[PDB]
Amino acid sequence: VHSYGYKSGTRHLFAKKFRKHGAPSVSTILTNIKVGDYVDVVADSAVREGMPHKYYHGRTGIVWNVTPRGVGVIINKPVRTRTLRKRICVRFEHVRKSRCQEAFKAKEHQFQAYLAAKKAGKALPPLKKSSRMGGIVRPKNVEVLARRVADYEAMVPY
Amino acid sequence: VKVKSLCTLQIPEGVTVDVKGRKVTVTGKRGTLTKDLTHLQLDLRVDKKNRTFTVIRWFGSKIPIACLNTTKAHVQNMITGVTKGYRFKVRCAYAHFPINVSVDGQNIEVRNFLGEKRVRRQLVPSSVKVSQTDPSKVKDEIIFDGNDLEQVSREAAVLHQMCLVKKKDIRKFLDGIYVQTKTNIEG
Amino acid sequence: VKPHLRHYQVVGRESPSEKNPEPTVYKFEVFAPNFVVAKSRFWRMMRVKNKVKATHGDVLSCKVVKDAKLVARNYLVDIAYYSQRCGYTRMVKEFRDVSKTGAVSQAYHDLASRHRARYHNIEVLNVKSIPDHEVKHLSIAQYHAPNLSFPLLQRRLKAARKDRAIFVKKNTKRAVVA
RNA sequence: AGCGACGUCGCUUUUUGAUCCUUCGAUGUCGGCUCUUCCUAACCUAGCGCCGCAGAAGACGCUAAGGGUUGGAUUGUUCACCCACUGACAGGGAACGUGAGCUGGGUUUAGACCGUCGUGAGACAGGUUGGUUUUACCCUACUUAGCUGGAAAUUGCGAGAA
RNA sequence: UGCAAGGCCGGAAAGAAAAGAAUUAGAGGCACCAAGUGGGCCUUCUUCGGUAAGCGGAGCAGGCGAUGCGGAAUGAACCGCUUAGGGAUAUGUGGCGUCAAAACUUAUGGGCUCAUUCUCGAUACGUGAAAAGGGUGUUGGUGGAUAAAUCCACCGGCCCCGAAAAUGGAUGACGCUUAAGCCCAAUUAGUGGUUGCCCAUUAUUCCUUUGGUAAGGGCGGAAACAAACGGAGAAAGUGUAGCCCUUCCGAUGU
RNA sequence: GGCCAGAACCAGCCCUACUGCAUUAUCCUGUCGGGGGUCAAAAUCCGGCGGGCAAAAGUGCAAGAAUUUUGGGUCUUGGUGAAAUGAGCGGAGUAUUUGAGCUGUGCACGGCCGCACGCACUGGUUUCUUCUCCGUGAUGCUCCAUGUUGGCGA
Repeated sequence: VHSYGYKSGTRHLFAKKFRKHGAPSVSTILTNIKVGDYVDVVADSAVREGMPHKYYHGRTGIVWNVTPRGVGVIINKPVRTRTLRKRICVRFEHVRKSRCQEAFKAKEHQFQAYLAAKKAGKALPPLKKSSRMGGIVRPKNVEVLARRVADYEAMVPY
Repeated sequence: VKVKSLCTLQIPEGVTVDVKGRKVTVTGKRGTLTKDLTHLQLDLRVDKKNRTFTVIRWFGSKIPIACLNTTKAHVQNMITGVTKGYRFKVRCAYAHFPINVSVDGQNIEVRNFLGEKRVRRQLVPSSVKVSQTDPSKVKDEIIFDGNDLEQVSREAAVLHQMCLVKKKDIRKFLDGIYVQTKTNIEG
Repeated sequence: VKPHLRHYQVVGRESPSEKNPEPTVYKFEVFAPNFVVAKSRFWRMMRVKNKVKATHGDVLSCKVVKDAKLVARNYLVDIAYYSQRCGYTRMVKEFRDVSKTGAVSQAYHDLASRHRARYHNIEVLNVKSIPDHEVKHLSIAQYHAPNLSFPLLQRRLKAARKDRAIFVKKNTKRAVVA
């Protein structure tokens, strides 16, 4: 980076992948964003206006303001001794709802559905056990490890 | 690293090969000889009634083994010396200036070599005998008799080197004193 | 003294998984001073030859294999080793010795002496005691000649550690300073 | 023999660079003279190998630095050139050895002249003539010159005879 | 009575199961006032300009600066280590022929090596010295071939030639060659497994000091008690000759 | 005697000696075929078939109470009982941990039976093995004060 411009470092970060070129698909226009929701900021390059800065590409935060064509996101940018909490304004083409929170909110459902399942039983599925615990092994086939005379002429090709 | 290497002789009769330390005294029909082999490491054995001399190197590598077969060579030469003898016939080759040699009993001089007058002169030890073949028979020969070949072959060379031609081209100026033949005294 | 390398049989496999249940349980022989050094050089051949790695693998047992009663034998040890000059030379040599370990550990000392290779670049391909008539090398072929006898020449006789005696009186055994 | 292109591998620190580590409350900054010593990549001297070495003269190489290595014209010169001798007139280092050792021709001041440049004062790594070279009695070194203890190297009485 | 928002009121809450399914010398957070510094330099790895540099310029880190101490003979920075005043035992890096503590030169361990005037070799970092190319020196190996064993090609190890500088001089010195050298390996040696030995301002532990983000206890005088022919203290406390006691951690510094 | 020496005992600390459980088979030992060599054999070596314990291994783990009438050291700690908390000191008695054989259901193993090398549950044997039990608050808040043997000290 010689010139320290606005979008000074990027012929790759902002390039579209090979044979993925195109303008943004419908499915990302028909997503809707509620305030408080987590989001990935990934800048699409086929929409000029509204891009996030080079730093924010690839981060996640909590949407806060929602405007007709815009959004806004709260992202943690570490600075000298501290993390400022930055508010950026993006055109939502660059925004995708994050799956980050997901496996947790699925752990919470599979607890409650578990709990209402014990309430009056029906019992419950069995608890899987460790693979690291003991056992006798009954080998179906057994072979020998050795270094072969032939193994060396394979490592000098040609 | 072989454990044992052998080298053996066959000793003729009239010969007694003696060993105590590493030292060899062989006594033939004429004179005796000796060699001090203490600088080697070998097991020296003389078997009488099998009439043989054997050399053994235990646990040697290629370097000590080489010594093992040069002792047989020195002991063979102490034998053939003390019975048959060694006689080297030495000549004088000259293109122009005749080499004038004269022998007092142990003393040798060489005069008019290449027309020089520096009177090259040698003294031959008492254990080697010097003489000139008398001139109308063959030319310039000088004869070195002796028991010990190690010693006799020295003077034949010592007298050869006095007559080296110093500066002028050697493959052209061939004047020297050379060895014709190397033969035993009697046998 | 005794050899410095134990002789281990290491048996191990990949941990079973839905992709590969019942892995194939390889067996392996190493000469190594410890069983962690034997267990390490096992998972070396496992990822090198079999692509299985120690974090994905299991070890079934590390036990040593004991050596037969002592007799003089002729062992055939075939060893490779890595250099970067020559790039994996391979060797076959014989050794007089009383046990597999005593021969193989003697082969590590010769590679380290003559060829300067140090135990980690070396891998032993095989070892066996061979009958007598197959000894090719005249240097070891000489020890099975019957009636073999040699004296002890150029010895160095160290007295008992208690008797060392710095200054010993000449032509006598009496110790002036011990 | 003696050479050896196209390539290629090194050494040396007697060239010039590159860098700027030491010295700006100061390491006297060119050359000659004098004097000693060291290095060897050997010019002569000693011994030797080899040659397209017949001899004479010489080429190339080996051990070897004990010894030797000049008189001048011109130049401030180092460098360079020519004259002459010689067995030879080898290449160098030592703070580019050597200024409280000298010398002061050069550079590097103040005076002055010319050329070119500048409107001008003035500049020029261009030319020219003239321009102060200070101190040792201290310590060590070195060269000579005296006095004088001392073996448990002053003591222990601690004792060893070429 | 769908979706946005601020609430309110109920619901449940392994307070986060099982599956390898976390750990912590984890008190979080806020504020005021102010010093010095704003010439740095070195190193593993990445790295640009340069033929290169003990050169110039950066990245992630660690150091010296500011810091010794033990070790590499010596060295800012390498190696080990992190410093209150002492003792013991044990060790790290590095070592055990003398200098010089430890093998009074250990083993009842295997090989290899001879090097004639800068004198073979022998502490990483440290080109703080060597290359291409050579060697019927010696010691191994691979491939092929002819048959009493031998021959051809190639590849290693150590050693030798290649290898020339100016004061006398440097494995640190002496010296070493059945190494006191190089590779590998061991611990009183197929005799029983299982820690040879020496040295740190380190580790462990004991005593003494001092400071805590210090922790805890006692402090309503229990009673008795003259000399003559068991004594003395006991303070409601930041700091003292510390109110007394027991305990725990730290302790170097421009 | 507040000085200098030794020697005993006590707590703590350090050190040293003293050993068991598993494991072995690419092994042990017969024998028969080879095969090999030698004057002739045997051995090294391959295979088959029996039997098995090299009884010891430089195998993996180790807990084995060092006054429990006898290991050393402490001039590296403090003491001479001025609260000795002790398996150790005192008092009076003969306890249940292991190892051996086995119970029943269970597990575990082999392709319901057979196995079970002796795992888990009740918990049988006493042949070996070993000590077991219960005793002192401070009415002491703190510090200091109590040996033995000689040398020197009148």
